[PDB]
Amino acid sequence: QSELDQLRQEAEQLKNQIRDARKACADATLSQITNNIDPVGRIQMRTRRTLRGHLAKIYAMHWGTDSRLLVSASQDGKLIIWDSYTTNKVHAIPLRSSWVMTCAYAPSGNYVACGGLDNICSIYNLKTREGNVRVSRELAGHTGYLSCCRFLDDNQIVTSSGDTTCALWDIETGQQTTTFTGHTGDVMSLSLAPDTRLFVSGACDASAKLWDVREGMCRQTFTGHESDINAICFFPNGNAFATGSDDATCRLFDLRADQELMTYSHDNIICGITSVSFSKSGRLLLAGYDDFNCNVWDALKADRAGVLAGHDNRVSCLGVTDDGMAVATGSWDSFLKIWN
Amino acid sequence: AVALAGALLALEVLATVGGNLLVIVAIARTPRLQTMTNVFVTSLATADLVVGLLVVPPGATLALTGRWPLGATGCELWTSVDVLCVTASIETLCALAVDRYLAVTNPLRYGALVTKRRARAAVVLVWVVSAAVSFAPIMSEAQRCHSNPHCCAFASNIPYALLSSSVSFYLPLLVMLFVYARVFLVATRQLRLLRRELGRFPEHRALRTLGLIVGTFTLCWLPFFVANVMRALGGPSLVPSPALLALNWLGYANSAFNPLIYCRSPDFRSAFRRLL
Amino acid sequence: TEDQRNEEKAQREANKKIEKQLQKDKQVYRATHRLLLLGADNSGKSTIVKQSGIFETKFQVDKVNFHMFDVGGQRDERRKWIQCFNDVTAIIFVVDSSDYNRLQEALNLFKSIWNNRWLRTISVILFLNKQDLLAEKVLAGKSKIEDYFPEFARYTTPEDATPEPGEDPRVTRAKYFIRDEFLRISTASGDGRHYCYPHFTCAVDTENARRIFNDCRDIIQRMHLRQYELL
Amino acid sequence: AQARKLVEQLKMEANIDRIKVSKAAADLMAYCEAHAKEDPLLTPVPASENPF
Amino acid sequence: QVQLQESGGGLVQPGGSLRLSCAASGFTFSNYKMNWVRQAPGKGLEWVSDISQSGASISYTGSVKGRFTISRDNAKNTLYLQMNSLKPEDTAVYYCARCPAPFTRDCFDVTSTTYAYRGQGTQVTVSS
Ligand SMILES: CC(C)NC[C@H](O)c1ccc(O)c(O)c1
Repeated sequence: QSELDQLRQEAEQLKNQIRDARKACADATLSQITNNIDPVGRIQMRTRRTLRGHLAKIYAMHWGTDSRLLVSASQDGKLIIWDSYTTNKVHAIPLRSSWVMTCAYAPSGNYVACGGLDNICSIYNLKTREGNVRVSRELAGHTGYLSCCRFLDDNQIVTSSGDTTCALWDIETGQQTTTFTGHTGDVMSLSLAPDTRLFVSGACDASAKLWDVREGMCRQTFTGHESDINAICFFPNGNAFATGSDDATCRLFDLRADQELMTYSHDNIICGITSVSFSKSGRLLLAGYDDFNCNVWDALKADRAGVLAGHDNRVSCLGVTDDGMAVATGSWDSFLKIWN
Repeated sequence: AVALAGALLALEVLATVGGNLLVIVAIARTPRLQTMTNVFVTSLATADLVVGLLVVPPGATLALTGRWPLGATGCELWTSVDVLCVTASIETLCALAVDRYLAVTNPLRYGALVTKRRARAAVVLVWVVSAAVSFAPIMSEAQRCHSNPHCCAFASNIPYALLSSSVSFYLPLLVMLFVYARVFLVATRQLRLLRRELGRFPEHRALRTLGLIVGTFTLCWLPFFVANVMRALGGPSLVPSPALLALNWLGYANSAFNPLIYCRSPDFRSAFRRLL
Repeated sequence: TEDQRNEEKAQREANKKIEKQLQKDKQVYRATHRLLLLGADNSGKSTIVKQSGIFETKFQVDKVNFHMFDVGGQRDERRKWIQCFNDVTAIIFVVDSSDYNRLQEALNLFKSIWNNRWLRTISVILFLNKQDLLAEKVLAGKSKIEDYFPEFARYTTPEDATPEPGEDPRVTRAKYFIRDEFLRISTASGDGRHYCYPHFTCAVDTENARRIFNDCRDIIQRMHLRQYELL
Repeated sequence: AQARKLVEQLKMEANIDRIKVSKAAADLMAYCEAHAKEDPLLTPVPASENPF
Repeated sequence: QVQLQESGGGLVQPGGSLRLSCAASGFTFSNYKMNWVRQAPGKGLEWVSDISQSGASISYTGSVKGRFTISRDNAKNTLYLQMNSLKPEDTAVYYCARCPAPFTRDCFDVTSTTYAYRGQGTQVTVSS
């Protein structure tokens, strides 16, 4: 009763102190400091490749570390690995559950993970002695739809599921090494830092959290959006990240400054972002939208520079290669474009 | 009048080739439009394009000036390609009608009934039978133009004329009328049910569309084929050759008008806007 | 370069065999219809199912394979995992017409499903699963519907209603009042692309599959008619 | 205990050192300008080296 | 950060009136459709009334129809619910939940047990 009210008052006072400390160090806006740099111009990307082998809407894809092979999951119960150079398809893995919401390609290229509404993260071995692709593990520790999964090693995948928790897994044993909790609502996406010692996670409560993999504790919390956060990604240097929400705006948060640097938004766009990604140099932030086409923002002046098109349905998944050569865009029309 | 006729010739040929090429490019270079009915649409566009490219100019030149500008071999080839590309267009129109009839009156099983392979096989069979009926004289005003006086008439025997007319026009027309009557009944039933359901708490489009399709296809081809049948039963007294040529020009006008009817849907309009 | 050429040759052979497999998978997949089946805890939707995160079920009627499924593994918040069902043939919404206290929540859920950007095309098959309990409750008369719906006091049974011969006209009035509430929520915004197909269902009805078959057939037939600019 | 957990988490989050947003901005400019010479999407590359 | 602060009253007599206010901050009020929900003691969360972005589409639940009035003031970024002729069943905790996505005619998953865009609530108690 009274103790709860006193605790709430103390928490509110501490939050006010945090806000005051945050605003004290807000010297000048990056829009102001960037007055001395020149605009990037007008990027004109064209559809270099069109991959068409999926029956239903493409909901996720992931590029390989070789910048040539990619994996794409579709809601028809299919997980196709494509060679982006020759348009050929190396593997076509039929999933147990049709409703798959994410997929991941191992950094070594040996295993491929997927997982959707079945609450389980399935892992498939590509380079088997028999030459076939078979299920090597089935991680079944989540109670809620599995929204994201990313490989940290060949045995240490990390998973985000729509039950306000993320789990650090150990594929060999098949059990959760560490469990991260603290999100108010369903968690939508996660992104790993280049050093992979810590990652960020965006959830459906207009908040993002920085998780230390080793410690397994909530390190930092960023709250700058107004609606559900649908996508998250790292800046290439790993000291900043970008979030894309359903209220038709993208934001850039810095782990050190604890502030939102850019609010990439326009008055003419009232469609939520579904996927974000950065370029190799960190100058171009690509972002899919509900308005059926992607946008390209300059990551320092917030001015839109270049617009992708040619997708019959909404853009769901977006990925830039490890060498920054091409960008692959999937959409709910079951076609995957490759631009460069 | 000849001066106006030449301008009409040029405009009709340009419209035919442009429309059919636009339709073919839109289907080929758009994965969205690659529907099972759109292979039939592509076959129709190809047939109409070949009509407007190879048949309409020589035919209208012969109609305007009563002298064939080519040889006997040229006349034979022109007649063969004319019969081929006129039979193919009407047969693929019948195929389109059957396709939409199946899609409407058997919707649950239509996904597994009409496949891409089956549709392409049907298109190939249509072209095969059209070629078979067109190239019959190749293997083979009474017997006058056959002596090559530099005239390319339609002096064909009564059996071949009747059979070619029946295969090219009469059977496709009967099938189209049947399937379109059934589809119209289904559409009006659904429209009346929708009117009843949507009006519990505070127009005829199927009629307009089906009437437009059947009316253009009939008003543009029925005159020529009934005239040809009457000439075959009788002779030059009943129907003059200039009248036959005018009705053939009307049929070529139908081939020109086809791609603006089966391609008016909003997806086609959006593709055309992006293309144009 | 011989090794490289052999590499592309093997890759193309693998692509060809995988393409054959994918053609087979397409011919299998396009011949089945997916249905998102949802309701409430007291709805009784599990009773309609006459066979982890999804309780799947296949049934077949007239050589047509319907692919129905319940979603019970997730939490109550459903604004993110429901978009995944924007391509189903129909949405089977089950609700009990006996507990008036939990009928406004069902109305709100139906309205939210109806006016959704990604579900704006999907039509809804509505099931009222507790007709016998509703009839018994109305016959008892201890609970009054007007306590939860003040507009029921001036409601008249529609002329188009077709009550089963031998039932209470009060029960008929209650049934068609609930059905008309759902129908007005439906037609308030549905601009001819998606439709609602209410039905009255008990817990012992053995004809709950032909109803879904007929409703799906009508849905896809209207879809084709609208596609051919022929509605 | 839930209020105690929330307040202690907020306290741990309220002890890190915050650098100037201008300093973070300068670091971002440094990284983008340093790595801008190896971005095929930013600066187009000739079709000879283009794999697509 | 999105926050919704509710200010109502305490104990009222049956048949009385009470005006609940809801101060919303952290988001563009005019773009979101506001809702009023309530949780009765020993009962789950239920929906009472809702107001559109402008206020042209008002709706109430049946049990509250004819007694409560909902109205939004976008200039001051606030929401109001006036309650008249209160019944003993009307005692509850009133939550001023806002809507997940803007520019949408249907507001979805509002009465959830755990919802992010919802206020701490105010207790309305009616008795003798
Ligand atoms: C002027 C002539 C050569 N045109 C013939 C006409 O196009 C035709 C087409 C199809 C037939 O079956 C037919 O008897 C006649």
